[PDB]
Amino acid sequence: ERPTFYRQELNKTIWEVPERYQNLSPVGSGAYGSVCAAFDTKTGLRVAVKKLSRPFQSIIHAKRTYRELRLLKHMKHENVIGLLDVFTPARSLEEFNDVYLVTHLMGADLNNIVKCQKLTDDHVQFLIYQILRGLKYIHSADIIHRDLKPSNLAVNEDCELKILDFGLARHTDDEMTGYVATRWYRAPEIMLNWMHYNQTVDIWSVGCIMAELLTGRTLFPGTDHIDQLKLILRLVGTPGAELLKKISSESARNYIQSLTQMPKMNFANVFIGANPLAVDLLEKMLVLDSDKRITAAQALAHAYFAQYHDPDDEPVADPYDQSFESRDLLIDEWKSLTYDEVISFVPPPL
Ligand SMILES: NC1=Nc2nc3cc4c(cc3n2[C@H](c2ccc(OCc3cn5ccccc5n3)cc2)N1)OCCCO4
Repeated sequence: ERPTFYRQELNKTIWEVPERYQNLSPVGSGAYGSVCAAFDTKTGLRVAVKKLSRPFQSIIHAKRTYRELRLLKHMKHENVIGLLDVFTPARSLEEFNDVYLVTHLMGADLNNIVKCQKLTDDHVQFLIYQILRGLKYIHSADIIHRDLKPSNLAVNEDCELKILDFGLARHTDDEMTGYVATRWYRAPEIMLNWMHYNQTVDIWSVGCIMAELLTGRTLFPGTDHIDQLKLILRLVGTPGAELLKKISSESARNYIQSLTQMPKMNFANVFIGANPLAVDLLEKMLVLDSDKRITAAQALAHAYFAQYHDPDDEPVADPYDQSFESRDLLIDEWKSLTYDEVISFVPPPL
């Protein structure tokens, strides 16, 4: 049965939400959509309510809306943000124009932790363990996050962590230009479009985050793409012929080869005083050749996580059908697919 909806002005736009959601207060707004904090009186949870902005204004927009809803509906894991609710005030497909997504209200992120606490090695172990636990789940569904960084990691007062805001394909070229955290955690093969990338790109980001938790400093704070590449190759060494072969862009290959060769540095002398097991794990995630990087499942079994690792409590995901990504549809067809997914949604148990 349809709940009763009520209306409110809020940001600059009209919000129409079921009565269960009370005390809406705006917290953020962008080109993707406006967000309000609220109290869900039916569950007792503080929630984030996101109203999508122009969900169906083009084919690209309509597909992205469908992609986001499919992803959030699938994610059911302690270390990944899931979907609490999705609703529309429309009573039929013909009047369907607005989409609202409801998720747990997340407070602090990994940024609000790195520059305040010195973080003990035990805290680093637990935080990275949870990222990898969530990543094992995400990767088992052939989902790549693509945009892992500290601002996409929520951490509550108990150092419990959740992965947020997947890389649904946006970050304009201008947002990735210059001295910006939007680029500091990206694998070089994605940064420079070397090749068709795999889910190992996320492991590179985890290595950058780990390092920053250990030192309190950005690992590769490049002032631009090329400066950042130089910082990376100084640490891990310039590529050998075997990795060069795998770079498809003849122009990217030629450029790499213009650089003076450099050996891999001693990580024990970079991460001074760190746990030798942390150094070993960093050496295995920050490998230039993504074919040779450690996977999430392999990293969970590394001795660095011995006090948390439990092979019977690191679950994998149900199969996730992404055939729609190869599909070409019209706006109204993406819209009807999205509507179907709204009306079939079943809430999680509390
Ligand atoms: N206009 C437009 N629409 C899209 N919809 C998408 C949907 C996808 C997807 C990509 C999608 N794009 C692309 C798009 C997405 C991300 C981008 O950043 C990384 C990037 C690409 N560079 C190309 C040259 C130089 C630098 C450089 N840096 C650049 C373009 N462009 O890949 C998987 C995520 C979900 O599926």
